[PDB]
Amino acid sequence: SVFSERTEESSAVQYFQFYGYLSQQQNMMQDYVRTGTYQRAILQNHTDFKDKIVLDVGCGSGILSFFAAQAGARKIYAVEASTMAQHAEVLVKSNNLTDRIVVIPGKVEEVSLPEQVDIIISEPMGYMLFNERMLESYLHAKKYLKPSGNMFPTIGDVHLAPFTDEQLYMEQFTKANFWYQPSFHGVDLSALRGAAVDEYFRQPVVDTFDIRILMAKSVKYTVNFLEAKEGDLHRIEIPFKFHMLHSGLVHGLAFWFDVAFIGSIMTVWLSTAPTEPLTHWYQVRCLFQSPLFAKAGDTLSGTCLLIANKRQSYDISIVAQVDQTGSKSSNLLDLKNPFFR
Amino acid sequence: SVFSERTEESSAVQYFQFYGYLSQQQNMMQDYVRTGTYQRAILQNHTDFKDKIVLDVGCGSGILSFFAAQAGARKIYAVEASTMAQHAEVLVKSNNLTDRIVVIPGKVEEVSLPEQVDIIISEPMGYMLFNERMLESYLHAKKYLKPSGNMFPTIGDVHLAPFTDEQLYMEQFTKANFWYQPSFHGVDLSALRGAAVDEYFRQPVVDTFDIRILMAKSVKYTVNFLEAKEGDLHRIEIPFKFHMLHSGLVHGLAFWFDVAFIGSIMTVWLSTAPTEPLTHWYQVRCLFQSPLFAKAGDTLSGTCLLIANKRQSYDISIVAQVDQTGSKSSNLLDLKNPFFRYT
Amino acid sequence: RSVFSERTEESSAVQYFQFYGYLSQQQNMMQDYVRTGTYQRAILQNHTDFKDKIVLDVGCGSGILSFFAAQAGARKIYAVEASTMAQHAEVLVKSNNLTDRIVVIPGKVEEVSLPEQVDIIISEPMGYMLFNERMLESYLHAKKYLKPSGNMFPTIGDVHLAPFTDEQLYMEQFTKANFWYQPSFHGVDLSALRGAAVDEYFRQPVVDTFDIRILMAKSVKYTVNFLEAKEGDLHRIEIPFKFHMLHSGLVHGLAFWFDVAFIGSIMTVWLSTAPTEPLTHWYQVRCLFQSPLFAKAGDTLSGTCLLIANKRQSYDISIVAQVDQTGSKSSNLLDLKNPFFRY
Amino acid sequence: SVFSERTEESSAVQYFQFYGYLSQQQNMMQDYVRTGTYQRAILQNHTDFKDKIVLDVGCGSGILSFFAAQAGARKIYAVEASTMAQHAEVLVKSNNLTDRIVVIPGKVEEVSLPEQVDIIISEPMGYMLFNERMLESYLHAKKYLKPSGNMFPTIGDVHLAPFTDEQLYMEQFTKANFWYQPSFHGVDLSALRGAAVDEYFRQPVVDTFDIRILMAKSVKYTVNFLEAKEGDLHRIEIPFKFHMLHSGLVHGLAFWFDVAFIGSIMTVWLSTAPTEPLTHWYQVRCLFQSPLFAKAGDTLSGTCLLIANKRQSYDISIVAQVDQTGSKSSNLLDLKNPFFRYT
Ligand SMILES: Nc1ncnc2c1ncn2[C@@H]1O[C@H](CSCC[C@H](N)C(=O)O)[C@@H](O)[C@H]1O
Ligand SMILES: Nc1ncnc2c1ncn2[C@@H]1O[C@H](CSCC[C@H](N)C(=O)O)[C@@H](O)[C@H]1O
Ligand SMILES: Nc1ncnc2c1ncn2[C@@H]1O[C@H](CSCC[C@H](N)C(=O)O)[C@@H](O)[C@H]1O
Ligand SMILES: Nc1ncnc2c1ncn2[C@@H]1O[C@H](CSCC[C@H](N)C(=O)O)[C@@H](O)[C@H]1O
Repeated sequence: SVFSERTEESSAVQYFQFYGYLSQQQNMMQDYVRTGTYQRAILQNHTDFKDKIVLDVGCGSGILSFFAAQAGARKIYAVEASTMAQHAEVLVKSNNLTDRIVVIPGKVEEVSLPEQVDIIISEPMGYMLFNERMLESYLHAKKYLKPSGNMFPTIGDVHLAPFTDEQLYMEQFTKANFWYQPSFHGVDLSALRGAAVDEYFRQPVVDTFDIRILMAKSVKYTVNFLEAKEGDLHRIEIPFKFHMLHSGLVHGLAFWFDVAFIGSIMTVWLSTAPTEPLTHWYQVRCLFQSPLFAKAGDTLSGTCLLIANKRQSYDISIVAQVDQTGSKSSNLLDLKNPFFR
Repeated sequence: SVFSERTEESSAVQYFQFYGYLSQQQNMMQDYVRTGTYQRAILQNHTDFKDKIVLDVGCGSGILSFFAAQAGARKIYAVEASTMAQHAEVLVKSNNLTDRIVVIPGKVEEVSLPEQVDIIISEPMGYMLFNERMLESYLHAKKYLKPSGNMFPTIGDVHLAPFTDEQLYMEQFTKANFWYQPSFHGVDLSALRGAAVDEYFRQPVVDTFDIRILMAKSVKYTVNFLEAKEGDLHRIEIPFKFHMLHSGLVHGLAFWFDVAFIGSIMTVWLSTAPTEPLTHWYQVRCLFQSPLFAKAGDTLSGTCLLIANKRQSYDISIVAQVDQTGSKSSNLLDLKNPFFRYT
Repeated sequence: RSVFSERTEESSAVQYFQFYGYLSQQQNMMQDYVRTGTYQRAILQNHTDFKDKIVLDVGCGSGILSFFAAQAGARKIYAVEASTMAQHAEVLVKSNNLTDRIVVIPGKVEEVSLPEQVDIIISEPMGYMLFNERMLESYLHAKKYLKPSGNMFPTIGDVHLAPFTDEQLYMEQFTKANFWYQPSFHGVDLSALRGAAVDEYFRQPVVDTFDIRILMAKSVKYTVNFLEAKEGDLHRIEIPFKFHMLHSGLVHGLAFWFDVAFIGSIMTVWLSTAPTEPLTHWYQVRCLFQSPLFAKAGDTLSGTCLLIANKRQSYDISIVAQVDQTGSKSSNLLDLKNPFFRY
Repeated sequence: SVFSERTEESSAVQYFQFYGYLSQQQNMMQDYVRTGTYQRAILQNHTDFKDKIVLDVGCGSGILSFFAAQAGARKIYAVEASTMAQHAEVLVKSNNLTDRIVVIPGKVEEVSLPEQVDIIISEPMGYMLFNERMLESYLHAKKYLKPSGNMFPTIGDVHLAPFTDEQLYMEQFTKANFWYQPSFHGVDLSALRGAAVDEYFRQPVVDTFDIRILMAKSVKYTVNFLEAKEGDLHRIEIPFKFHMLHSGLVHGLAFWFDVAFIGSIMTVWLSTAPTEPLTHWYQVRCLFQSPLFAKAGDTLSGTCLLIANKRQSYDISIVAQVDQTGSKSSNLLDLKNPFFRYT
């Protein structure tokens, strides 16, 4: 199947075991911004659901399917590959919605649906939008979408911006500096200092921060889920040109994302921006091993290259240069292994 | 191999990926109690190493092998199955010990070692001593040990003691009761509350605690690594009879462990007890489904049965009863997926 | 031919005596009230050691100590000064009507001819970490003019050293060096010099003061007796130390200060630059390890601080320190002539 | 050599020791205005470098030579007399430019270059442009310049303007009046007050200031590096006639400088004016011993005479008079020892 061909079994085992825990489903459900904004997107656009056929990709507890049922959907196919599928069925029955929500256990790349659907709903967003590679499952599911059918969410915007944060940089460098020791219990570790810096700086930093650390207006990269093919997400090239608003050290790039539910009645946005209330996605920062100095008015140009890997994540390459000085940084990050700060 | 036969590949992949991180090796190395005590055990028993042949099972960074070298070992075979083996090789070279330390990449169950050794060293201990099932690799390695040989550590003691912790017990329900509401954004979640409770109780709790929650002297189960066969660790039956020192509600069993290095000069102990400075192993607590009331002077008797599984861990079966009242409780827990509660 | 020129590069000496030829630098020392007031107290409280005696003031600067000796009743004071300040001292002697008692002799004390032997030598020859500037050798050299029965003011000098923890200072210095880790400074890869940069920054002793709570063990004391010592004794100063750690943590280096004692006939007067005492223009001095050492309370930190005199009127400092229980060792080289004034 | 003949060894030793520190090179490199403007001048005039032969006089770290290489230079001879030369060589190798950059250790007055060059680059500017006398080394290097050749920078403009700053002027006496006391620890210091005043006024003041303290449009003195000979810088006579824009007391002259890189594509300016972002050169102020009252519309005429000395600096003589009143003041300053006032 498309899923198995792009995924190491070890990764998939761990992945679906994770989502098989009620505590993890609870953790997502209790993100009120997320869950509440999905409910608002679906109910405020009830006409996009009324008497329609719906596909919920990765239904987990079933919560989004219940929202579709509230909005008047005729039939909702709720596809879920983890053992959580059986718990969703328990809820469908206990909520007397067996006539409207049909749980389909399995991977959306592998199951058979009885009919085409009018609209697909999902919450496939990971850290930095793309982690977990579930957007590919979401896009894959369009094989079941009627022509002119809709996608909720409809588009995704990734935002990137340069930041200054000496404390974070030193925090990571300090951890790496353990391997600088020439006599740890009598052992010279220093030959590994380079490998250690590489490893620590390969970790994207997941937390939030004060917006005043951003040194330029963000650059936007948009994925249109109505138009995109899953293949489009195997190699994501994001060029950027920042006009520096402040002088200082650029320690790296900060990432966040918005998704929009573009319904018939209104467009509803779910944002993970640092200007907005915190979600369980927080924000993500990719550190440079060495910061770049820029003055206000300079331009910081480069590319963020995301290569999907078989562990359901991405290999991140960031290259950035201050155009006026040729000061350049290149970095490699492993999105699967973030530092939760 | 013996390893592959007892381990699901997925588990092994994740396991050795974990130890391939310098950050995880560092985490262990910076546990000063652990690393310092190993060093002390090896150096203070230098006559057990001087001019000897040594096997380091799962050498990681190589640190214990460097200690064996500090103690004068003639030759050290350092076996390591994760990619960390290449970093250990770098350190052996940079510390000018290529004549003394040989890194062997691979599983100790699978590699070829050329000769028998005088002593095996290893740090194979997991949570509750047995988690990760690496003690079996350690014992397996005795195929390379001379009959007169030694094991460092030489013995391992797992300690169990009953505890009272009302807040810990109540917490499970507080979390599970998320599901006990009729209209979460319009949805009745209550049908899943029992399943949520069950899930939380299946998780051993990793953190530390005030020793004043302990209600009796611990019961000790000793593995003698010189005498034990790896097969001895597939099923570990730990009967216990606690002589209650305090009256109250027993909410479960607390676990910790000690290991001893029994050398020619002295015995050195490494302890993860809650009476000792904290280590990266913390301690482990397993809840009963229902607390048991016990009076000071009562006896709390039963069994903790640890059944090895192919996820490099154990299923923990606990049965306990107050002998004087006949009140009984049990739990079955999954050690592979503990709840890390520590703050 | 002179002892001074034989041990001193001309460049260093020119700069050195130019520095002290400035009235502003003399003013700076004079306005150190602890220093100047304590010298005055030492001399006046021991006036019977000066009354009707012959005095040599080694490096008189403005003449201030010679004026104190005159206040204490000295019969004749030879005030030797090699910088152009000698001419300003002469002006003050005349304007204070002390021409019959204070005789300024311009030149280096190693090179001038004095008319008679003296009863007592006074000087302020102490530099940073006591020994910087190597003026203590000039002070000791001057003993060729001292009567067998003679005294030295100050009489002894105590150097104190203690381990300290200060993550912020360490990080502050490393941050400066990290400039040289850049792979693309305006397009230029600087990183090949990162090692040289770290060495250079960490070679700088840090002159400032600090909270005594950063100290992790009781100080070790090294005493120089100026009555007994010979010049040659200061070419190589070896200070062994063994610290009993009172606190657990990272040792980022050794902190240094010094006391001198004026051992007079009436009383002993102490001038201290300790961090427990009011600040002086000597502040205190800290020598960083390039890599900190972890120690727990009860551990011992042992090693040697070796000072090798150099021709730039200072010392090459080698500090080697080891945590005895673990063999964790740090070795560092500092250039005392060029400290980082952080205050 | 020309260098040794004009420089006291003592000065030269200290001077090249200073530039041998990576931290000092770093200090200059991190002056973004300076470094960035050099890079811009070189890169925006790439046709002056593309496939050309270049001489870098005093390359330090090598940074300007790397800029010349970025601009496409065929060959760059990078001359450096301090031990920094060894580090520059490390950078040339690590940046894979050994085929294009040749580091030549030594003084430019003493080394041999294998061929003539098309363009000379340097950053030889000191305080008030001329301090350090490195401009003479820059001009000396033209012995290697082709008749076709260019100089980057091409011209240097020193600007001078009268300023009012009552607080700066009064500060000198506040400091000097330390000596105006009859009993400093019993000593009458007053006889040295005049010498102290003289000493403070002999120091040019390095810092920055509000442009509103300037009382007239600056007068400019231009050195054309294409045309000037070394000898032209031994005696620099700068006549001035200021037309006062503001009425008030003139406390002295403020100095700054600009350099221009006059390339084939464009002229690029590097300015240290008080109207521009600050550089590590700040600005320099020389006080008059006595301020001069001038009315708006009055003229302040005189001369600033800079006499080179063998300490790689200048003796500054300033004489000024208000033409309408005949009120006159002067000062003699020592540029080698400025007072760094900036905070
Ligand atoms: N290819 C795939 N096919 C089916 N389910 C998948 C899948 N990839 C991920 N999933 C499931 O998708 C869910 C993502 S978490 C979102 C859960 C729920 N829709 C909510 O919004 O609360 C998980 O339960 C995961 O097991
Ligand atoms: N069967 C096996 N064969 C070889 N190495 C193994 C193994 N089981 C576990 N390991 C390795 O054993 C190590 C356990 S962690 C101990 C590391 C190091 N000896 C120290 O004391 O710091 C890990 O690096 C793990 O990869
Ligand atoms: N070898 C030497 N011979 C003579 N003077 C020397 C000397 N070495 C140092 N000096 C002088 O000693 C002085 C040290 S500073 C102390 C000055 C003064 N005695 C006071 O206590 O305030 C300086 O003026 C310095 O020039
Ligand atoms: N006569 C001379 N010959 C060679 N190098 C000299 C010199 N006079 C000064 N220098 C060197 O010139 C440098 C001046 S500082 C400028 C350094 C570098 N070009 C930069 O722009 O960053 C110092 O390193 C100093 O040692």
